[PDB]
Amino acid sequence: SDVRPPHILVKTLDYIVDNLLTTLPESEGFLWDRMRSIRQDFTYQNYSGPEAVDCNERIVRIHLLILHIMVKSNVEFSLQQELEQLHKSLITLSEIYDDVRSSGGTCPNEAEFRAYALLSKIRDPQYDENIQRLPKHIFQDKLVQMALCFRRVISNSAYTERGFVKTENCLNFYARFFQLMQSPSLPLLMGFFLQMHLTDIRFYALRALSHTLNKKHKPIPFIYLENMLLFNNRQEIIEFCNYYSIEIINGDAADLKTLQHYSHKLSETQPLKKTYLTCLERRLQKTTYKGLINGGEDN
Amino acid sequence: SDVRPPHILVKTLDYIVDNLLTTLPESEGFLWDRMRSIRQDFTYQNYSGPEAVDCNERIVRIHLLILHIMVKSNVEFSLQQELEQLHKSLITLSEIYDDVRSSGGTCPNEAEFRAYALLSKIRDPQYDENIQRLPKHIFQDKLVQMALCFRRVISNSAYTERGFVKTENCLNFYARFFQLMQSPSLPLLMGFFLQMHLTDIRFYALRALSHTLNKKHKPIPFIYLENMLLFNNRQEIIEFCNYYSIEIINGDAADLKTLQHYSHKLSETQPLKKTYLTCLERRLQKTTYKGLINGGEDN
Amino acid sequence: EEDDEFEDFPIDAVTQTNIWEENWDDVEVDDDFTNELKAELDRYKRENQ
Amino acid sequence: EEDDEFEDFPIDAVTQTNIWEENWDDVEVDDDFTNELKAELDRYKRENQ
Amino acid sequence: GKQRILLYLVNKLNNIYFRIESPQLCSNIFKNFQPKSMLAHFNEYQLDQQIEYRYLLGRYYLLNSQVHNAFVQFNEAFQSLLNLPLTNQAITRNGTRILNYMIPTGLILGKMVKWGPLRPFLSQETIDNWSVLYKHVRYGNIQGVSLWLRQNERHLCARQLLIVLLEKLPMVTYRNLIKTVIKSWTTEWGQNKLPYSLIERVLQLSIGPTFEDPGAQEITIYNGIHSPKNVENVLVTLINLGLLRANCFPQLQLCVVKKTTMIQEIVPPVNERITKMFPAHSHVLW
Amino acid sequence: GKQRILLYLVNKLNNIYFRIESPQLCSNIFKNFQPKSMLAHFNEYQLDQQIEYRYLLGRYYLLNSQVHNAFVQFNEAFQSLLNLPLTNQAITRNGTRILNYMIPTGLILGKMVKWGPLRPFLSQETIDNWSVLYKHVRYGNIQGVSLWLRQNERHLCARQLLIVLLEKLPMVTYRNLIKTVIKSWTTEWGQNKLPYSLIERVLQLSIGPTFEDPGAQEITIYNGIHSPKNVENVLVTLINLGLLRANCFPQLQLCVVKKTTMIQEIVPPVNERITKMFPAHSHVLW
Repeated sequence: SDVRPPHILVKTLDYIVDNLLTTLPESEGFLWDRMRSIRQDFTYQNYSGPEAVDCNERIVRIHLLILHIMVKSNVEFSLQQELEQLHKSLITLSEIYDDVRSSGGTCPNEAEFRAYALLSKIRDPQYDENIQRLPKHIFQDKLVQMALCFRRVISNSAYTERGFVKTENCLNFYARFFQLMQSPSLPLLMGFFLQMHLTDIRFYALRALSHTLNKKHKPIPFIYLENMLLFNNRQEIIEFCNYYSIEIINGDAADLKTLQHYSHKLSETQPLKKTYLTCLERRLQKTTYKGLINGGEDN
Repeated sequence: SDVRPPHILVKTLDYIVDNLLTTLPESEGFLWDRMRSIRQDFTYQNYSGPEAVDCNERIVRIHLLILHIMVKSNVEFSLQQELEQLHKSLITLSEIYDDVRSSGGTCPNEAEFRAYALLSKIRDPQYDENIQRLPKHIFQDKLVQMALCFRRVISNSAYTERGFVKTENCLNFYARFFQLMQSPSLPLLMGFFLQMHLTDIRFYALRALSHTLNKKHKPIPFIYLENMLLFNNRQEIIEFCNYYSIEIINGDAADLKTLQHYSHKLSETQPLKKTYLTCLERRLQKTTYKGLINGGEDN
Repeated sequence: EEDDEFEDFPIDAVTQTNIWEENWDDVEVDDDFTNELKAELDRYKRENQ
Repeated sequence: EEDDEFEDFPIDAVTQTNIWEENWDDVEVDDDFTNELKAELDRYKRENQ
Repeated sequence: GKQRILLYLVNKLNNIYFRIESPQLCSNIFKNFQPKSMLAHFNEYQLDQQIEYRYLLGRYYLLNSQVHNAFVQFNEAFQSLLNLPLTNQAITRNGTRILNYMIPTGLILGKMVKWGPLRPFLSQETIDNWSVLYKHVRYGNIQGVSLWLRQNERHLCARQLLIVLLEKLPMVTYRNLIKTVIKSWTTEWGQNKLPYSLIERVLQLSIGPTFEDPGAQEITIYNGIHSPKNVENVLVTLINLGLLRANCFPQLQLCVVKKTTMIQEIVPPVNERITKMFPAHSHVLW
Repeated sequence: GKQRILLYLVNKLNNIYFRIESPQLCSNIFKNFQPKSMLAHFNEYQLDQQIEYRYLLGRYYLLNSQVHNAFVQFNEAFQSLLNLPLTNQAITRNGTRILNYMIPTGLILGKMVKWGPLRPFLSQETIDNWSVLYKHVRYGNIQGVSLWLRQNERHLCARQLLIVLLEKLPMVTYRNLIKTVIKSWTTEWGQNKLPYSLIERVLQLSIGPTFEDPGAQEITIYNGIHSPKNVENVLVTLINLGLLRANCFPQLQLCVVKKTTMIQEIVPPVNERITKMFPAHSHVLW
């Protein structure tokens, strides 16, 4: 047959939400391709109305949920071809929020996804550019503002990645990052997206601190670091420290000036595997998968 | 600290050709630096006259002779280092020649190095582009003609390499290539340069033939392949098949059907050691190193 | 005038017009080269049968 | 805006005009922050020792 | 929108790059057109603006030997210039400009022009000069093709056409040549297999004097690439290009094709065969 | 130079890219000026044409937060304009357009403009406004800046300035704040060991209310980034940016500067440091 119409692709997604999220830890791949289709079968038909807004939105939300669940359950899902669809769905949304704005319409749920958009690339000044062009009320919504803080806070004039151009006077506020992350005001799904930066944020935190220490300074107690960079448990610190060759003393502290890497990304070495924050895992268990996904108003 | 004048920069070279080319199988790294020196010293002056030409010209030649020699011995040297420094004297020789023209002058050896220039990027369509822009006497000089043929003959509509766009209706005239490499009219230096393509020329000749063979065709005799590809001897051709995973049958033949790679460059198996032609080399032996370099009109 | 650069259009669909020859219209025996080809195809067939 | 776009210029070496300040002094006094900051620095000096 | 002279500006600019001996600087302008946002506006500018653009874009491709790539562009150009409202003596002169590239682009892709529609754009001497090359190619006269390029060399070079033809015209000319053989040998004389010795003397007639064949001794681009002594190879390419459906038996010394009276089962129609191995769509402007 | 209208066309074009809100497309145009040949011509076009190119290259740079890059261009630009007859609206008013970017671009690099020379180009109202921000940044009053930014939020967003000032202004303000502390605590009272507890009290005075404090319950970009709670972090970043010369002692909880009366030795002049870590080049048009 041809392409499925609006309301049945809505109802299709519904079934996935109401019955198959609870099985996400193992093979999201299924749910992935079946969502890819819905987002596809709506562009093929060139239908950019409420049905498409809503469905694309939730697929973004679901994609977010998957990001956490795959890391916690620490089942292997991909080296994140996940972020792409998540991205490809976010630009699709952007376009739709845009023409609706042109047609004098209004989307109830834009700020949320403008905010998610702001967090996908986090160091890309491109997105700082766009968000200044948007309407006052979109710019000033709590969700967009918070995401701006996170970008402002994550910025670091020392970030080293090939292709990346370093910029002047960057905050490198690792302190207010883990601060903000624990805020009971931060939306959960939004927190999940941000967890994808725990390592690099941390690496440049230690490399920054280590730099201020004079040579004869004593090793820094794990307990200190643990709190500074809100690690989950002393086990994660150990693993962090051997992955970057930060020699440990007494299995109890780290000699920071032994950290001699310029970039968080080591030369042809498999990234330290993605982690999470207890803080938000806790939040997840006290709630329902479906509940997260139909957050926000009706289109 | 000081930059020696053109007058003595020449005779530094004159000594280098007259007296140090004999030790060349090992004195490579040395003769390299001493030629880089002369080149740089020349351009720190902004001096691009009959000296800058002559020395640069001879340095191209010398570099060519260094290509052959290092390959016959297996003094394994700098992969790339001989070739691109060959280009910086070419790209300079190039725009030097250009100015001389737009200033009413002429250089008695442009044709010769226009031709070398064509062989350095044998699949680059740019050199096909600018050569059709040069004066008539240069485009129709035997040397560039010679080169244009090689370029056409080597063209391959199947040639795969990362980022390379395949063009339609290419000759893949490997048979005519080897006929030409054996010509008594082929400038000896040119031949040395072209030898850089023996392997890839061959590989794309064999994968081409393996397609014209109907399945169950009985394996192609060495005695034949040592003619279809003008190999040096029975054992090189053996080595050849072993690299690309062909398979020898009975020590006399090879089963071209068992050849299945698209590309001449295997995934990350470092390139096959490059080779030469037994005919070209002993062409070299009954002439002198000096003669090859000092060959060419004066300025 | 003569160069390859478009002259200026002045200042202010029908599709069809097939401009490519779909099938040829020449007599094959009225072309010399073409008969030398046949004529020697014969010489080969006659002999090396 | 479109009023950020250079106007058409009319038709038709001197180095200098140093337009930048050399240092941070030469600036307005802001009493209510500066003496609050000094106030703080004193009470700290006066107490904690 | 408020970008109404963008295309005008683009062409003006790309033309300049061509006027200098350096048109590779165009791709960066061309590339600025694949943003989703602007690709969808290219169709909103004046048609004569699109035509000019497509013309430049077409010539660009050809400079990089991307023939079909170039073709679709020249095609859209001329087709659009035909259902152009006016006819000033400049518009037709531009159509002339387009054809000077469209003719050889098409030939390489195994396509030849219906001179009917083009009569008002070309001088009969041009039509004749292409006409003669048109047949040399059609009947498989390699030496004919060479000597035509040789005549026409100089102002073919002036347009960057000398070389692309010299390399890309051969294999078409070869298809035709071998097709005539195959026809009269395996459909008319029902002779399944063709020995190399056959193609050998066929190739001698077609190719003519080679590099240091007696009389010719300086290598030249016109007698240095083609030699009848290379029977097996000219077949292998023809088969790899999908221009011919056959097989080779290197030691048996013969070429085997399918036994059949229908010629286009063994020598398929040259054009579609190329376009299949080298697809190229029209709304890519870079 | 030759093809005299190139630069003219280029600026014509990029101004459009900006107008349609896609300045990131200018990148491909800029990149066309780096080939040796193309680079030479640039300083041969009309001066007022060079100037505009620098003013767009500048704005472009600032959009990617390459502040020193943006600076050298806006600088060179505005200096060149000053040898034109500063007597006609056109020229006068285009200097203004440049100052609107040049002033905050420079402030970030720790440089204040000399109001004299600019009075013909700026209103008192404008000069007044920028003078307030100069105040807070100098005196190290973070709350002051956060409120200045908040007060011209909308206008700043329009010229796309808000976000780069929100982020890159603070560390200049911090350095100024911490220098004041160090001045009267180390060079006047001879104490080179700074207890975090001291600096914490200073930061609080400077920062004002933060997110999740009493009466501050919704995030803004104005209260969600700066907390006097993370003394060590701001000292660490300053030290890392080269703005401050000292050491941190996490366990002893104190910052130690060198024992000196020359404050310049522990807190170097800011622009000198920033540009050292972020070199730029006037003769780069891309």
